[PDB]
Order: sequence, then C-alpha cells, then structure tokens
Amino acid sequence: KKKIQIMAEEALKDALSILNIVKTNSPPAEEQLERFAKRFERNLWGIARLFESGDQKDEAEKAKRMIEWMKRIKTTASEDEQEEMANAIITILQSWF
Repeated sequence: KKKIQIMAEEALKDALSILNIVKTNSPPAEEQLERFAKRFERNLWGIARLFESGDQKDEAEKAKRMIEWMKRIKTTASEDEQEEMANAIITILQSWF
C-alpha cells in the first residue's frame, strides 16, 4: 500500500492551496475552495481504498477522517478552525512521504 505517493502529493498541494485561501482572503474564495476540496476528497477516497486493499486499516480510517476534516473546512465559518484542519491534514499526509 506504500506506493500512493502521487495521490498524496496531489492531496498535499490541494490542502496547501486551501490553507492559502483561508489565510490570504478574509472572506475566502468560496468557489475555489470548493474546487480544491472536491479534488482533495477524491484523492483521499482513493488513498483510503488502496490502504483497504493493502490490509492497512489503521491508515485507511486515518485517510477517511481527513475527508471528514476537509468537509468540515467547507462547512466551518471559523478561519482558525479551517487552519486547524488544514494543518492536521497536511501533517498526516506528510507521514506517508
């Protein structure tokens, strides 16, 4: 399951883009944030499936929760809550190289 590297790289770029949108804009570019969240969620659903196929359920639910965190970023009105989830998502994706 280890080779999921291009998917994690793309997911990291999307997460860092959202993080940049949240900080830069005071009222964020809501449609551009939705564009990156959709791509990110898609990438991590695949990462979760590859971990499931590789019998690595611990890293699979880890990937699943980061989808819920990205969905929270879409919902939440607090910029700091958006930052929190983005930094958490970023640090976990990095654990996967």
